[PDB]
Amino acid sequence: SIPVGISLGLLKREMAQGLLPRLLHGTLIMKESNFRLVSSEQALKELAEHQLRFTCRVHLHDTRKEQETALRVYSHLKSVLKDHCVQHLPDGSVTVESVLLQAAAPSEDPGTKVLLVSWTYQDEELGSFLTSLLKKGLPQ
Amino acid sequence: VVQHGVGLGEALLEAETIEEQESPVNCFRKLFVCDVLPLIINNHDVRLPANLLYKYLNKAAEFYINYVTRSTQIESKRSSQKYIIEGLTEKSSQIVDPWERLFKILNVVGMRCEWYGDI
Amino acid sequence: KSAALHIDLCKATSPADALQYLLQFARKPVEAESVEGVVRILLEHYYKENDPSVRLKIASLLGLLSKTAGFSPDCIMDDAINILQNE
Repeated sequence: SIPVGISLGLLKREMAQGLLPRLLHGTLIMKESNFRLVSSEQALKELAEHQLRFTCRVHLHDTRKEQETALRVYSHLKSVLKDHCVQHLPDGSVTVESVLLQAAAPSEDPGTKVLLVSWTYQDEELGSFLTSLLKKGLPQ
Repeated sequence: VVQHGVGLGEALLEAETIEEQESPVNCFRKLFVCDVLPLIINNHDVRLPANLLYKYLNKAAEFYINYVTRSTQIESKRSSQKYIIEGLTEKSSQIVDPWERLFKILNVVGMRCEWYGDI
Repeated sequence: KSAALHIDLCKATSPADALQYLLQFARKPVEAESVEGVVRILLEHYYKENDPSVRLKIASLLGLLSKTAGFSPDCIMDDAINILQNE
């Protein structure tokens, strides 16, 4: 077994999540004759820390309006996810785990509607699988 | 509410006066405002004039101000806050996601007229 | 004579001497009306004070008062669940 240390805040959050499915990330730095794990927020103290985030675009073609479709998507997701979502955001946005879903207008084209979604790799695989499942079949 | 028109504001003022609590920082006023907003949110076909929209916006702003902070008068993740209710247990105020209620009210308003970071 | 207890508690310094005064008050016996008064005084000082150990001692004294046979603990139960929600 490899002995390493864990930041107290990360362990507290992990225990709180476990008490009341979610998996914990891991980020470690090789140290002098030892290894230590550190959270993403705490790792920024090493400064530099230039953060880069991917934001993939999901394109859909439908004549229905935005806000009502967003409400329908929220209802469908909260039904599928077995009520794992018990939080909301003020600007009509619903978030699951660590992925943000918000309504954004396109750049210049009025004839096409495009939204922006950002996620990490662990969230990227789940998001890709869920989008493929949605594209497989829906009451459309 | 649609038939009454501008009478909703007068009814709310009369209810507040009857309650013997002029200040709207009480949790009861915020709960009543949220309940009034959900009724309008449920029916998206109820068009209202400019005065009604302005009154609704003012009521929503007052409710949000009350919910953000309340007076201390006495006589896997989630979001919530804390406050002191007027003569009742704090757990009695069963209100979930006031910001979502404001978002739904804005959505209903937009639906009537067909309408770095994330926001 | 609840006034004597109230003024003695007020004159007592919050960090250290308050603990000793509360202990001394706890060891001596109490009466039903005296319990009914000192519980509200304890709750008010519990709201006022924010130290961990002092609040722990106030909770312990609340437990000791609750075990009193002759007392009618009804409103203090409500205040206890309220502070439980706030603790």
